[PDB]
Amino acid sequence: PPFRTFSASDWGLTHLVVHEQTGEVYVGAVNRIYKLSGNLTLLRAHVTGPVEDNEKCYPPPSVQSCPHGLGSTDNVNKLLLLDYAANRLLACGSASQGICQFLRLDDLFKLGEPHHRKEHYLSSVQEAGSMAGVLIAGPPGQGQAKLFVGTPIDGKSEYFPTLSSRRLMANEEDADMFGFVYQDEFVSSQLKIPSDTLSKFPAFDIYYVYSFRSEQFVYYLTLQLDTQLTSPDAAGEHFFTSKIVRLCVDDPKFYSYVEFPIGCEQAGVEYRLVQDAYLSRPGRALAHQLGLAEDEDVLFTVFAQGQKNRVKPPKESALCLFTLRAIKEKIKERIQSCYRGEGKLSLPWLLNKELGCINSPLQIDDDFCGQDFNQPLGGTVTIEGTPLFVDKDDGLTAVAAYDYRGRTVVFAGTRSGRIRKILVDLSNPGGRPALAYESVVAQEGSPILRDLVLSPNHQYLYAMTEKQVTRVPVESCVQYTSCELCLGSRDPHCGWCVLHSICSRRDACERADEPQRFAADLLQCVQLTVQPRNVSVTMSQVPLVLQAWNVPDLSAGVNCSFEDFTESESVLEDGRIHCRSPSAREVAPITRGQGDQRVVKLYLKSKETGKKFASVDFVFYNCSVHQSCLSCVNGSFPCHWCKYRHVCTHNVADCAFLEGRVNVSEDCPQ
Ligand SMILES: *[C@@H]1O[C@H](CO)[C@@H](O)[C@H](O)[C@H]1NC(C)=O
Ligand SMILES: *[C@@H]1O[C@H](CO)[C@@H](O)[C@H](O)[C@H]1NC(C)=O
Repeated sequence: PPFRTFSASDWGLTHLVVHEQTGEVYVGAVNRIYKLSGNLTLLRAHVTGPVEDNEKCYPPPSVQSCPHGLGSTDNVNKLLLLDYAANRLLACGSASQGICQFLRLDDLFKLGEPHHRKEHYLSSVQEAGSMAGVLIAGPPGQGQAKLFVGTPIDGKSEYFPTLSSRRLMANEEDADMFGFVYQDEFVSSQLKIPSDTLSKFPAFDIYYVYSFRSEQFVYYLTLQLDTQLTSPDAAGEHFFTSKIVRLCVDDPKFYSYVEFPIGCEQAGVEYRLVQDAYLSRPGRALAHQLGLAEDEDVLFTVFAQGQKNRVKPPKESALCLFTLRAIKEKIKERIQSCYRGEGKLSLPWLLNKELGCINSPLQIDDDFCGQDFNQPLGGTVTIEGTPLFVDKDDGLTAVAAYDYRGRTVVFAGTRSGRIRKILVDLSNPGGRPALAYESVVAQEGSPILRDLVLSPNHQYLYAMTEKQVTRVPVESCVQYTSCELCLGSRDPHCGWCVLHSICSRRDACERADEPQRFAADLLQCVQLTVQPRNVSVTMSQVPLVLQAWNVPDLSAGVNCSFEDFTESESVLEDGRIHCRSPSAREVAPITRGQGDQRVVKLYLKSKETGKKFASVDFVFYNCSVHQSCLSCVNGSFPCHWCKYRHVCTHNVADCAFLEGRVNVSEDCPQ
């Protein structure tokens, strides 16, 4: 069937998110904020630009006068999140130093847009995709909600923090919105880049890709400019280095900060340029394969080769895997290694002067949220990842995943606009851990954007490009017509509903829990055999006996349908299906014309469904047309040559005399 489509205006899209319950689709974009419905039908929208502003205006002209001017410029939506507790939506733009609006859920009514404080502004960058974060509501009923936000600052370190823990009041008009959850004379739930570090390398910055809540913490995948591999001259050879970061939800002074490099390799190829990430529960399959508990989560990642460029990395990309276990371990290992006095905190950009690790007798837990020394703590060894798939022709751009009845499925967007469906398994008799079993095309010629989430019923995945969104069905099982290639494609959702003769999902096959109703393994397609397989046109209604294999309890009833000429009703005994061959009256127009023999499909039509599902080849033949003694005998099937009548027939009473019976080729006359 065709692809559900939603085009865009004259500009471009940036962010999407789905209400976990209503399945509605909120879409962030330049100047606009579209809200769609379950089938990508355009609903409500909300306009936010262009506005009169200059990037050089701190504060924006809408609060205090500015020299250097202004001019109408586009307001790119950089971040977009849902506040389920307060039933609203936060869409942060790039205009007027990046204020944020609060659109009420059910009509996008501008509930507020606080735009007059210093900490009401977030960043003056014009690029999108560099901001990310999550919300954390406190105890319900008690109107506070925390919100952890990271963004680049383009060297404007006095104005905007690069990472904070601001507050969310229930009343949007309030001026305490977006205020830091802990404020004192020196440390705040903040993290400004030192004016020193920008003095070494001018436009150093932290770009923030993904962010997810896990246990009682929040993690970020950042990408910073390398303080080592880059000379102070900021020409165009500047290299970058990807690093994870982690905080506590309950850490007001921001002592728990921690930062480890990430990457992976396969066949000696380096991958250290992060692109996208998705936090998923791995499903019972990959869980027991990896040793993880049923509540422990996993993070899929996408790294580009090398450390250069970044604004347009090279195509070669890899889909690597990091376990939440191995990360809580490398953390409790670097902060256990510190609270022992070994090494030193190693954040060359945040600390400048190499403070050393301090000894301490405190014994670290899994839930240790830092103390006033040995923080913020750096990363010494680059965390290495497990490669699942590499592609060199058509680059990878986005990722997502989920589980199906144990199995672990990975969806990956491409720069060409396709979305490959990946199955990950380590015990595959190939060694290799991932197979690209499909390549749906959502829109040729447009890179997929990194936002790529499923509907609540996990049935569809909304795939957004710059130009349009495309509701692609996960279970695209219908395209396959026969058991032989429905299960041979290796789609984990697809099995063959044997009695309905269709390739579909498991719960869509009626009564599929009873034995022999759904088809799992390739060596289990329906098989039918006939005794006898061949009969001469001279015979009529001879009783056949058929043995069907891998079929359910057919006591519901089954018919013998000879293509579309007869519909004999059958009887069932033990494991065999008895029914009658056609009468030669039915057979007559069938062989009228063909010549030597004709094969016909013996189907099994079930009474429960009414549709034919099992096939087997059945053959008729007519010994008459054969002209010589060798034409008769050497034919495969049992034909008798009547040497005295000079004809070829079946039933030997047809010969001139018995002694005219010629069965074998050697009894031919010369
Ligand atoms: C989408 O669903 C709504 C639900 O009422 C329906 O009115 C609308 O016609 C549908 N549009 C498309 C294109 O499927
Ligand atoms: C015809 O059918 C009989 C019984 O099913 C089988 O033994 C024989 O080998 C078959 N021969 C041909 C030529 O199909």
